[PDB]
Amino acid sequence: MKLYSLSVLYKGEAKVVLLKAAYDVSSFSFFQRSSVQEFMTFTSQLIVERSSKGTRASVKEQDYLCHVYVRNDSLAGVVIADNEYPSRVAFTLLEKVLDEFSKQVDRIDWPVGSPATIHYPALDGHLSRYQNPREADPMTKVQAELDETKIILHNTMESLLERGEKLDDLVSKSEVLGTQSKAFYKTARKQN
Amino acid sequence: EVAVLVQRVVKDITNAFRRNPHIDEIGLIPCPEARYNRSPIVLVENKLGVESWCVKFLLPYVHNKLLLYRTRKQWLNRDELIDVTCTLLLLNPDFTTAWNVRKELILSGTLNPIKDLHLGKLALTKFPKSPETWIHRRWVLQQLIQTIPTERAQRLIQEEMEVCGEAAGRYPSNYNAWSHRIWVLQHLAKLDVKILLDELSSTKHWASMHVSDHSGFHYRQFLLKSLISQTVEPRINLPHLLEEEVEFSTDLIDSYPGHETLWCHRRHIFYLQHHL
Amino acid sequence: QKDVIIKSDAPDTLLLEKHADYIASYGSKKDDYEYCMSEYLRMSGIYWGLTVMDLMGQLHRMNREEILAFIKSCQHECGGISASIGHDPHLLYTLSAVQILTLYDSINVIDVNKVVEYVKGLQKEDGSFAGDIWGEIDTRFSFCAVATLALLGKLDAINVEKAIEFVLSCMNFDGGFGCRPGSESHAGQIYCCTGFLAITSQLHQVNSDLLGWWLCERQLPSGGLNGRPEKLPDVCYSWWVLASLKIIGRLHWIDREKLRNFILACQDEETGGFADRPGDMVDPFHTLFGIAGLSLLGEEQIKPVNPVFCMPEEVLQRVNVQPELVS
Ligand SMILES: CC(C)=CCC/C(C)=C/CC/C(C)=C/CC/C(C)=C/COP(=O)(O)OP(=O)(O)O
Repeated sequence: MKLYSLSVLYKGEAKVVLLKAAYDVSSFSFFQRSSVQEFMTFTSQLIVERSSKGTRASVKEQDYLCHVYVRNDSLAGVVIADNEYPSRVAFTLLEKVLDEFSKQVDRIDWPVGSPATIHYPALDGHLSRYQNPREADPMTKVQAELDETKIILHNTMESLLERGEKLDDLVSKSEVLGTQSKAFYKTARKQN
Repeated sequence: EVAVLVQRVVKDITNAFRRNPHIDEIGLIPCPEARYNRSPIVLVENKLGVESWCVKFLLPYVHNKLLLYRTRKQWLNRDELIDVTCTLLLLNPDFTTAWNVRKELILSGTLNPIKDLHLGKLALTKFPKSPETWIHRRWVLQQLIQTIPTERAQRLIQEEMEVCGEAAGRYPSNYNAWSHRIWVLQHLAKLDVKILLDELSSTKHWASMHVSDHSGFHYRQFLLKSLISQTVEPRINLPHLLEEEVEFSTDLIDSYPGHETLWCHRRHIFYLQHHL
Repeated sequence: QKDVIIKSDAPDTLLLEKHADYIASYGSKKDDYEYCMSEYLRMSGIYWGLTVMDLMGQLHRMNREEILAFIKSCQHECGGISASIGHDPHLLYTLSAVQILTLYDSINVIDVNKVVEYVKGLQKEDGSFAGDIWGEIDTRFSFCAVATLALLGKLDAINVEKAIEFVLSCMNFDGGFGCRPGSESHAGQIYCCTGFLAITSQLHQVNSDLLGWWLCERQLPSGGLNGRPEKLPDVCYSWWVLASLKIIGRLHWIDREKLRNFILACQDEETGGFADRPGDMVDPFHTLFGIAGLSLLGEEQIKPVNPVFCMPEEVLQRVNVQPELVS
């Protein structure tokens, strides 16, 4: 029962932009937390890049589970957790954030906004709050009409890629991952 | 020049422990290439880091050096022995022979047994699953023990509970971690009725945050099975704790469905109730 | 339910020739780092490599003489054999050494009588066995002891009746076994104990229905097996569980086809060998238990394997060591 990432994004026609994020990498090895956090930012963006508007999805990896919600408007939200964390509480968390986010930030500050420009400090507070679902607010106005059982599940994040698309070329060419993080993934290319 | 560059590292690691006895964990630092006049042993706060470029040179040096000692091919000082076995086990805690040398050092009065409990702890922060580290640790504890156990024992038992718990958190369903924790309660605590109840309480919150951890929940079962045996007013609540457990389990299965661990747990609690 | 999802492009056929090439070319590229990292179990490493090659009928591709010399150098004055030259002796690698020598029919390369003395001296008053002279008690060592002595025809040397008493005292209420009395049930530990009771002719002490039920619960929807509740599927566990099932006579309860497809999905179409899960790193360890697992399932391209000793039935027939299993 752990939450790792909680980032709010935007899906423009040209690119997908990060607006505000929050991380919890205290469970990882100390000299890996920097690299790990970068991957969670890279994934959160990549999932939105492959997901369409007005749809929910949950890409699965071994011992990790990323949940994405893209509204009818191009405002998105990605939360990363483990296998134990229930998907319903994950999406419930995503909705209450994107509602408070549209309340504080204008709709034109979204397609060109940046984490240093966007103003929302309550992301790190919610990430630590919803760490235990038994200590989460029971919003029955939300989850009563969230599910449609049409939330696309993915066995890996390769299911979002094209037929000839290689994830190896996406990592090494990414501009969100550092040089030490790409080389850290190269030691992960040896199947760890 | 690798005979001097590497022999300097075992000093840098040794020095790090003397200027900082409160080191929390160790770890590997991504470094494809060395930098000018900088030791690969970098520590920030309590954390102790080792750059990866030196590992491929550091390990086989210390490895072969210990083998030359065991085969009487090259003599080492007892101070050199402690230094090489330390750096060797921080890189590979499964090297049984290296641990055995430290057993001999301890048994000869040369090495302080506390240093091995500390060395083992740091090894479990990078290798929480390592079988040999737990195996050796049991021998060290067995040497520290030559009715309620003494204060000295209870001081050590509480320490073992914490390192087992931290190792249980780094690797999901860590059998060797929980198996050792059980061993401690058997031999060190001698199944003390007070310690058993306290462990039943402190692990409630942890167990609810790790519902897919059969080893953690078996630990619960062990506590309950041992409490029944020890009872052969505080002992009165025997069916009370059992129904507290089945309520706690149900309260999780309802909250988090699809976990056969929780089901296997409750299924075993039913066995304990019916066989009183 | 944590599990894997087998892909369509995943291997669905046995690549026997590429597996033999992997084991043969293993260690060919000199790497001082990886050698030292795994040298603490090198003897077992050889055993995994040789056994999986003999099962595929390719044992002759292995340097026989170089290994036999290695083993002779690993025996100590106490009789015990270590994992590698210089390392301390242990019961684990004593068994591995004997297993290798039995494969090569070169049991007299080492001092057999001293091996027996070393094993006998590890037994305690309660019938338990220690790994070495430092007194680590485990059911693995109970199995390793009798498995070693059975290959030497010296099972009588120890207190057999007392050894059975200790192992049976490790049996939990779920039917399984642990490392010590009061341990969580573990498929690997069950294999050791069921292997023990098979050798000591005490399988009647085992509830085949109860234990066989526990073991079959390890099978996941993907087809693969794990070692205990809510664990990821694993190729090695597809041996510990299958062998245990075969010993207690409940192998027919398993899902052959789905499990076979999982094991084959753990192959590497390029390099060869098996990984613990599809798309992971391969090693001789999982390569053996993958092949040995398929063999128990009835793969005809692979020699029949003995569920107790994890060795070809052909080899154990030669030394007249074939414990009765539950029919
Ligand atoms: C002749 C053969 C095949 C073996 C010789 C006898 C031995 C050494 C058997 C070892 C099998 C065994 C008892 C494995 C269990 C050891 C153990 C407790 C591993 C740790 O358990 P987990 O924490 O579940 O880790 P994994 O999930 O990775 O297995």
